[PDB]
Amino acid sequence: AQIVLGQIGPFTGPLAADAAGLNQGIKAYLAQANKAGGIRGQKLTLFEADDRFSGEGFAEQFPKAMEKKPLALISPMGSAAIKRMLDDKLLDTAPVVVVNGVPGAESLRTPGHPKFFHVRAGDKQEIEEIVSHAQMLGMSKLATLYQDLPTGTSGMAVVQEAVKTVPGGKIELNGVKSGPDAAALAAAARQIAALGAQGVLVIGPPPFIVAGIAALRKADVTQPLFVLSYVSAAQIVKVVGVAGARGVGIVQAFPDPNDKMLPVQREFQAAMKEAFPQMQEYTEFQLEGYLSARTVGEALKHPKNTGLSAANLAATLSTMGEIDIGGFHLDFSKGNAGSRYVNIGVIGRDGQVYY
Repeated sequence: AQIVLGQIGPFTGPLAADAAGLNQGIKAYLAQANKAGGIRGQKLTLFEADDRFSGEGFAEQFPKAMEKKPLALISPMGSAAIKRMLDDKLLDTAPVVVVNGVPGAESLRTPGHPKFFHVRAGDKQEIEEIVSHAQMLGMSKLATLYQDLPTGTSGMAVVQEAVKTVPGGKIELNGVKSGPDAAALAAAARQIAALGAQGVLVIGPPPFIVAGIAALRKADVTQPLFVLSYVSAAQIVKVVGVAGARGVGIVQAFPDPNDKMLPVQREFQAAMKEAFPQMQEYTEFQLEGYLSARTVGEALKHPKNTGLSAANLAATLSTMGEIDIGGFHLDFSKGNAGSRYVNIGVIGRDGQVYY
């Protein structure tokens, strides 16, 4: 017998590279887990299904995935997909747990679903942290560039609430909505350039963040730009160079995938060398996939756990209390959001992220 896990992800379309990154991290953990004898006498296996970055694609793949009797679906990715999962109430009678979701939009997390567990900190806490940070940089005027998508609008509403309740005092906030196309972004960037803002938040799916940064730099917005946990510094440098990337702050939901400070960083890196030896550098999505899968592994191996069903897994996640995964802590005792870790990195003049 085997322990089946599933990943439904946007493997084709504009998030293909990031979905591949999550998948790499998940496989890296599973291989490490299997080398260590799997769990309770059983090997871990992963099946994959492509939702094509659409709600329709997710709706189509979900029952096909459920036919394989997975214990867990690991880190679905895509606003439309997760929204469809919640709107269609797919989880209400499905014997499965969903571990992690990207993005951590407040609208997907609240109310969320009792079978839907979150490993990354939410967009709301990341945005509150960004607004606090902006104040410590002496900023009194902030602009936000956001994609015209439900989760983007959710982000924008969160920014508005964060700014009106930051304890340092009044910040003037302007929010500029944009379509995802190059022409729309150039126009949005020109508007932002005219505002005299001291910093700019960019909110949206990963390709929108990269495109938005490039558009802002091209519009001569040289001010600090801030982004949430959805892009790597490498992706930013690829497009705008070290010149354009320096000064971008990235809010991280996990320890840096390329630093070696914590046991979990070293274990992740060891798992990646084994599974993908050609890889010279890692991303946050690889680490997210690794930690999402490892959360399932640690719950199933936990002394409290008594079996290998979805019900066992859910029972254990909610009752095991705080666990320490090599320095990264998770606790689902108080609710389904397991992490409050948020750490802002800034891309330095040398192209490296500093914390």
